[PDB]
Amino acid sequence: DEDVKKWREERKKMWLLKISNNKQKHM
Amino acid sequence: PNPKAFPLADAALTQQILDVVQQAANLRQLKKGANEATKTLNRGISEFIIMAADCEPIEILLHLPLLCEDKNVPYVFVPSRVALGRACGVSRPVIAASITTNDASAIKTQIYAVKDKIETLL
Repeated sequence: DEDVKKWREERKKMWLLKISNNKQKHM
Repeated sequence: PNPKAFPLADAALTQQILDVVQQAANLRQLKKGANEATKTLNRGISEFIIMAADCEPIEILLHLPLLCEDKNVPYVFVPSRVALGRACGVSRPVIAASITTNDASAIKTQIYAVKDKIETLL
């Protein structure tokens, strides 16, 4: 379970940094 | 919905996404299947990867978010593999699909809006 919470958190960070239309602002 | 199926679209964003998927099917800008989707990513031709939150076991999809991050391609989960396969134009479940590029269509512009909505979920 804590595994899945961390997975979600890391997926969020990487979507903001690597994929987002506004990724520069998130970087 | 499986909690590893993240980010996950609501029923409204889901209908929007599935509508874009169905447009893509009609335009022949769509690949169905997890491995078919992987292959589009490695060719550099995916615009958007859509996966099903009710895929069991969901682990078999989990390389895809990581690949999409590596390739800077947006992805999302919708709740239902049955509905995703209907959108794709087949009568069977679809656990992953990939919209591919076409410079003369409106798909990229719709995907841009969808990304903004997904980012608002985060």
